[PDB]
Amino acid sequence: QKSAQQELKQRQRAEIYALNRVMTELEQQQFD
Amino acid sequence: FHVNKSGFPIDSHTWERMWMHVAKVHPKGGEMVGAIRNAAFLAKPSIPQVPNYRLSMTIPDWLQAIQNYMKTLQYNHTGTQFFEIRKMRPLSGLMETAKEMTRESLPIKCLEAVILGIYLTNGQPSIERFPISFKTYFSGNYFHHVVLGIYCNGRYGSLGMSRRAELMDKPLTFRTLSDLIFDFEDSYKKYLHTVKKVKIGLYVPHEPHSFQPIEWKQLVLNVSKMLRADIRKELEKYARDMRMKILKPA
Repeated sequence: QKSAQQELKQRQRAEIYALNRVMTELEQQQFD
Repeated sequence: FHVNKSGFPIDSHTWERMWMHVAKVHPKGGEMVGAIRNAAFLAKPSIPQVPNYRLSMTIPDWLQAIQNYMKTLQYNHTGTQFFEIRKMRPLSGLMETAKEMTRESLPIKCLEAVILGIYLTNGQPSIERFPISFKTYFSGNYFHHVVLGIYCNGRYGSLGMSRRAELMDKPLTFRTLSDLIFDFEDSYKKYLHTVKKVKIGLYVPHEPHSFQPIEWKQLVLNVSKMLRADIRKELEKYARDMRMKILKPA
């Protein structure tokens, strides 16, 4: 029930944080 | 550009718009997105512990503790701000959004950090908190940014989050409010930004259940049209008024 919502929040967190690393490394190449 | 108004588990229209955005800005684009969304498995990122005030911390230790929590949540480069802050809501609701930030543990941007900074200093009555907002010019367009001014035991400082390390926290070492603002100004100089407009609020109440909103615009200065001596004149006048605790919201 609240099973799929908590698994989905957890994968979205992992995806957001994957994406945040690549975006952070990108914004430094542009800045440099 | 985009803000998440759909809660947590982010809805699909907001989810796709995040990815669609990032595929444009990134050179690798559709490949870099494919690699994340389709990965069979991904490491669960560690969840930083919400900082707790200990009897062995000084006020500087606490503000560094709070600031380090914010640095660990990480600045949000995804293009989609994850918590909605309605600037003009009563503190009570902003306070709840702050709790939600510590539960969901995602990246944050400048305004979210200020709300969260208020939340984590609400239990220390000797720390006064007031917002500081800048409007800036860089190579064509205007930029807005906000930090949390801190006043404590005769010294000024700040908490916040920014893309740049020099536009966030400032140690509690500035003897006047003018000195702190001028340090932000010179920090902005290093990135070719011209400071157009500086906005300073009132002290924020310490009661987490307050019905009144945040005053963001008590003092407003078009510093690009002003010489140094007149900016300092007005900030010191206003900072004296803050500490004498006499002011009524604008």
